[PDB]
Amino acid sequence: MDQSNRYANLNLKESELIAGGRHVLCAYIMKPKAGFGNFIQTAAHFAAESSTGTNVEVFTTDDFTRGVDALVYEVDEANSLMKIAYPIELFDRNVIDGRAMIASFLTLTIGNNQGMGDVEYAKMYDFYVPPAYLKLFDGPSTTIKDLWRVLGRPVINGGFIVGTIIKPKLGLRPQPFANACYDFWLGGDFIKNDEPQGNQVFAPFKDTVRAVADAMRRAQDKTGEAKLFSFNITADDHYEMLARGEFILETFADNADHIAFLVDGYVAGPAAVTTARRAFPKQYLHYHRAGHGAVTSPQSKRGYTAFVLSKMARLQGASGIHTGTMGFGKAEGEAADRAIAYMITEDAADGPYFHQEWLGMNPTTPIISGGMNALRMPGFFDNLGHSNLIMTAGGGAFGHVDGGAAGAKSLRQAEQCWKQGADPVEFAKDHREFARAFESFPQDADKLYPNWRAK
Amino acid sequence: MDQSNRYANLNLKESELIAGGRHVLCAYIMKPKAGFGNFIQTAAHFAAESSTGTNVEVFTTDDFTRGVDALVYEVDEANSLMKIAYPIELFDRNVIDGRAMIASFLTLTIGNNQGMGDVEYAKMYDFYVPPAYLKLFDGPSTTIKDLWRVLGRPVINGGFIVGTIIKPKLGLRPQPFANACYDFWLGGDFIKNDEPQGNQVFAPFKDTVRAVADAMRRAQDKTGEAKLFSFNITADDHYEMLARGEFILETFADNADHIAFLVDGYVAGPAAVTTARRAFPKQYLHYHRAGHGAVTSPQSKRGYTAFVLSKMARLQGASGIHTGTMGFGKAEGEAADRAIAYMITEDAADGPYFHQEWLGMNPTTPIISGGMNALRMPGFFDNLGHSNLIMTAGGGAFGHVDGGAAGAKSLRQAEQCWKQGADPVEFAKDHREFARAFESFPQDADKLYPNWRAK
Amino acid sequence: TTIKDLWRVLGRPVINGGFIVGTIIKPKLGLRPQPFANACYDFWLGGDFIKNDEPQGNQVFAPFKDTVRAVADAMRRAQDKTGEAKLFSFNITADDHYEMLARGEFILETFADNADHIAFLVDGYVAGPAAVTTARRAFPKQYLHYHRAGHGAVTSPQSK
Ligand SMILES: O=C(O)[C@@](O)(COP(=O)(O)O)[C@H](O)[C@H](O)COP(=O)(O)O
Ligand SMILES: O=C(O)[C@@](O)(COP(=O)(O)O)[C@H](O)[C@H](O)COP(=O)(O)O
Ligand SMILES: [Mg+2]
Ligand SMILES: [Mg+2]
Ligand SMILES: [Mg+2]
Repeated sequence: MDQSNRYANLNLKESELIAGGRHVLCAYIMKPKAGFGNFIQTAAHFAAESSTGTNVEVFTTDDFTRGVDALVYEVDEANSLMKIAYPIELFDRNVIDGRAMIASFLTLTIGNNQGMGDVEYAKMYDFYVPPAYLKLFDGPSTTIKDLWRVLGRPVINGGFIVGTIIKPKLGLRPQPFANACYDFWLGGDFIKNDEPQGNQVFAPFKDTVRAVADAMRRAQDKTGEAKLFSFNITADDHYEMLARGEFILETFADNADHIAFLVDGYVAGPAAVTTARRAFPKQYLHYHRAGHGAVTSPQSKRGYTAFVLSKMARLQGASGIHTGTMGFGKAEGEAADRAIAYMITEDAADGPYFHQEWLGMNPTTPIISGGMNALRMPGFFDNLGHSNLIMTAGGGAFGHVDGGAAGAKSLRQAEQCWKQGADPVEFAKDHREFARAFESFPQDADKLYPNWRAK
Repeated sequence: MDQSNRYANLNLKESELIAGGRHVLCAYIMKPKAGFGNFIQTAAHFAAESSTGTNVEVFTTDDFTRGVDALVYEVDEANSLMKIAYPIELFDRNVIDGRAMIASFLTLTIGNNQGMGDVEYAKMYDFYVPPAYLKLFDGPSTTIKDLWRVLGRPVINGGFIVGTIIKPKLGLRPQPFANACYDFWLGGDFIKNDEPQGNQVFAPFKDTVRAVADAMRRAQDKTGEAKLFSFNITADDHYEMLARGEFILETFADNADHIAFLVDGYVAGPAAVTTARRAFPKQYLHYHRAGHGAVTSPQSKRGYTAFVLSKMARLQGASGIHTGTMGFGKAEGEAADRAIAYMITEDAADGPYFHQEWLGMNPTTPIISGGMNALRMPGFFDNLGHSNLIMTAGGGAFGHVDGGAAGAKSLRQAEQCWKQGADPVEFAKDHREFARAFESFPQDADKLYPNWRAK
Repeated sequence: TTIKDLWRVLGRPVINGGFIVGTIIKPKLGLRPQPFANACYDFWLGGDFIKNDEPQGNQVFAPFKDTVRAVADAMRRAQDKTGEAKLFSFNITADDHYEMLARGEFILETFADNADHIAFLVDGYVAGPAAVTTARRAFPKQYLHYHRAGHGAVTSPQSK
């Protein structure tokens, strides 16, 4: 069935659709499967399955329904581009508070359209949210300002937060775990749970939370500096997430504002993210995206990009989200991913297809992680342009030859080097912990700074 | 770094790992990216990033950690096959009730390993859950038996539940919506909300719920038969899901056991599914999988298959899940997908790589939906072998030329034809609503039953 | 929840899993927390299931939380010693619905990875159907053990 006359209107102007403020706009890279309809026919069926229709005519359709159809307004077949306009009335709203839900956005814009038999593939690269819909999202309640304030840093451009992940990923019992925390905190600021750490039989949650709280008090007494921890509170059960969060805040007591809550938002879903955002709005919500690579990888021609994932996370209310190392670490990622960081931190920014005004919605911190170490950091910051962020180096800190404290100091020193505009090899001559990161990761040192041993 | 000596043990026997009952097993189709390590080296790093390690050595590792490492125990590079054994102690458990969480299973087995820079792709095709871990999952609390009991059908092999989806997908205001419900219920059993229908500004939730309750009462009075509705209660906010569910049960009153709750489990996540399973265990939980195609499509070489998604949904507690049309409808799917239906309904079944014993865990109904209609149903049932399920046909019912009631009756008659072993064209001579489905979908009739017009 | 869920925990077939060997901790009242837990451990070296005697709860000489913790320790030690799963049925009966919840929630959290080895005992005849329903609806994944103390006042054939 050809539904192009109903679901396609290529005479609509994007600038008028934006100015109108009545439509969500999505841009997709799509390819029709061979043997079905042409590009516009396939894009029109895609619009129908993403708004008001199905694959056949139904006699219950009225003119009111036709008015809320999603419309294909722009195509570019040689570049596989399809842009659709979604009337904002289509999106579901809470009965309890009239607010928006990202689950409805996902259901319509990247839901059943991902299982179409006549489409080879379709992936969302950008979306535009107008003011009338944007303002109905939670947005972040806590930001990096609240971490800077706890550290005694300026709340405007407070700078780089030196972090790590406790490694091994799993296996440390409660006291060995808190001993590694204490060691890192002698030189660093922030520690996060590795994403799966929680209530394993060999490291029960309550025993680890108590041991970590004791290690925070001892490290603050020893250094005279505030320390931060991001606990994993992810669970299927909403009530388990509440039980974990409430226990941590009570246990940390006068250090309760030093606590961030980590949620595995991609695998547990938006429902888990919203549970922590709404139950604990005064605690920094750390969005961990484990599993995202199944769709965001450039190897995938389906689902949505990491740029789209990150933009949605700001609307959901993440205080920070992992944006990757932009090609400087161990994971998939490119230098151009710096545009993701600007979209989640600025009040106005450009996406690959759509500019976005955030109307004062709070920023989401880019959390940098994945095979980072002291040696790889100057190149990373040169590409991004600032260090007003959190960087967590698990292997980079606990793989440092002189220990966790020296590991932490090598990361502190690497950002000082970049901030001072110094040559890393020349800088290392007067900074031992940074110099010893060359001997800890010699394969990286040989690649990045060829004659480092002679100097 | 080569981690194959630690994370690979190809001398482990799969039959001994199963007999031991101490490991979750996962089977993946993986391809290393060119220029990094070979197959076993890449599989070992993949196991490290999915359990206890990272991409470099860390000095916090102890022998206790090494004992809980995930291990590559079987490879077949010619078929791109990788099998990993996960010690069950790795998986997170609830502090409140000691039960398992699928978010932890997902985080470890298909989490960060999907963003590996040295892997071209990796997709999970099957998993094995031993008794010690299986018994910690919720499993389904309500089944098709409970629906059959409300319908006055036998609770053992009660038969085919004639279903539809209200179409248009969005656009009907509350009374037109309830009028389409009433019309369908004059000849059918079950109606579900189309996945995005909820609380749109043009069809407020409470007005729609009240209008549908009135239509249920009127259809039951007119026909003398029980009628069922599956309402979408999906939301980001846990408290919105509760508010929707509580309002529906109170409104339906003496018809409250005729209500199923629909959750968009793939986009809202396991957290939303668990909210409905634990808050409303006496209401049939309908798992809608909109968006799954981004990873489950055979065009994707990442994430996991629809077989894996369905198997996880039974552990999560879905009373039913959409299993697709197995190549007989409009979506991607194949005849071999009948094995998904057997895995979720039987007490013992074979997956593509692992045999699974369910230890009396309740079955999950296969919900059949996606471009189905009366004409396509006999072929669908011939491939599956039974009709003890719910089939929903939106376009197939509301696209019937004589209306929703005739649409419903054509679906009822199509399964009666299959059950009687009759020839569909000969059967249509004595069954008008079924015969009129040929005239409603003539392109389908021409392909499936060539000289139908002459007879 | 049914006997299937107890058979599954014991490693028995879920269909016709057979006899569950049980006892009641005696004295009916009087054992302090550690003597109570010592009798649990001793029985579990040869048996499967233990239930609270119907009035045992939070007596001043055997506070509930101390007894629950001592029994959880005895369950862990008996399971380690025998290599077999052990079951306990705790009395959570109370006039106050919120007391029943407080008892049940504390037990599941304390037993942790052994939380599916727990049954909840309710004195359904004296506390009434309201107490039975509190346990059934609040803890549907825990075996609900209905104790009928007092029933004999009407059920006895001596009663007409
Ligand atoms: O488990 C890990 O691998 C990490 O803790 C990094 O540890 P290492 O520092 O030792 O590499 C992070 O979870 C990943 O960076 C997540 O990837 P991403 O940030 O892209 O979402
Ligand atoms: O919106 C739709 O497209 C449907 O209502 C089918 O309606 P029609 O009968 O008119 O086609 C279902 O949601 C899809 O089948 C879900 O996909 P799946 O079952 O594969 O999960
Ligand atoms: Mg991690
Ligand atoms: Mg639908
Ligand atoms: Mg007694």
